[PDB]
Amino acid sequence: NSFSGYLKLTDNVYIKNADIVEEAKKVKPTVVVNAANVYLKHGGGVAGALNKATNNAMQVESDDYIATNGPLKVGGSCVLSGHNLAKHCLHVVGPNVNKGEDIQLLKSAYENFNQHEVLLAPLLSAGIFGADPIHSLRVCVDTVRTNVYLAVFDKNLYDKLVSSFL
Ligand SMILES: NC(=O)Nc1nc2ccc(C3=C(C(=O)O)CCC3)cc2s1
Repeated sequence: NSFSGYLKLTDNVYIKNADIVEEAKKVKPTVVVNAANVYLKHGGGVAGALNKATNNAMQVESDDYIATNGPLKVGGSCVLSGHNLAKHCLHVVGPNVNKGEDIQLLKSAYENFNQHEVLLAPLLSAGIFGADPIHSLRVCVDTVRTNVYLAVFDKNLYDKLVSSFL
């Protein structure tokens, strides 16, 4: 949890322009959040990147979790190993608003973060899930009460989020 180079947005939300895979390798946090889907199939975006950085160990573990427990619900989560990236991976499902899933569930998704004192995380429902990323940061600020270190890869998006928030 020895994070460095973050900008403090609120009492408990920090942001950095960084690849979440590189941040996890440098800090080895207690918890890294994955932007997952209900079957834990890590095909692209942040999920694909975290799974590739584990050389597919995360996907084999996720498949066994699904065969034993069934899929997650939208807004839900599960805790699995963080492999070489973290002690634990918190897999969280934000709504895919491009598929008609309710934006109301983005608040439920971020509520999962409150079970952990410190997290390294991406914005939820951004990218292929279709939510506006600045809206997703606002829900994060309004819902998360524990200490969250947000990593945003794209510099253009990062600059827009810092300008809209500060
Ligand atoms: N080594 C890697 O491949 N790392 C990463 N691959 C992605 C892919 C998508 C993203 C996304 C966003 C971003 O933070 O720029 C907002 C939407 C999806 C972030 C990473 S970090």
